[PDB]
Amino acid sequence: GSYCDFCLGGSNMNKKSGRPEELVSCADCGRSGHPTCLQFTLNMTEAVKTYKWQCIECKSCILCGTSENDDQLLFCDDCDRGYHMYCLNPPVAEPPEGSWSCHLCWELLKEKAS
Amino acid sequence: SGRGKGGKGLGKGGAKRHRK
Ligand SMILES: [Zn+2]
Ligand SMILES: [Zn+2]
Ligand SMILES: [Zn+2]
Ligand SMILES: [Zn+2]
Repeated sequence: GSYCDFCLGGSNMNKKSGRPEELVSCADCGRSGHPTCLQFTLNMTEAVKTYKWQCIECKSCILCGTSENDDQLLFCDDCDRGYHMYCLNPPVAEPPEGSWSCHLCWELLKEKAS
Repeated sequence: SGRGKGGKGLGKGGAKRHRK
């Protein structure tokens, strides 16, 4: 049994606010979290509740999934796919170190169109 | 988010979050 590392309630409850939502546990730790307390975006929120929202610590790359440098890892808070900013297709050096979307989301982004 | 327990951190502000 997990819960938001920020309220420790239970998704349908934001305990610290007693309001409903939907946590996100780490597919490694189990540490759940409300995307509201996580500052996530919808797409993230929706993507992280279904697949492995490896807690930001286990987050690592997706282009490596090793954490390697983790000083470049770009955390797509649109699902949680970190990419050492020099792993991306348009690799950055600093630019969107935190936010920024990933490629799976993008190809899926463009796919969302039409 | 913003990584759990494991130290004190590396930042002293409030900008950006979630990394490790
Ligand atoms: Zn919460
Ligand atoms: Zn974890
Ligand atoms: Zn990488
Ligand atoms: Zn993504």
